[PDB]
Amino acid sequence: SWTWENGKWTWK
Repeated sequence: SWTWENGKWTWK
């Protein structure tokens, strides 16, 4: 899934 952080997406 994707990770939303402070207006930013992080893949993993």
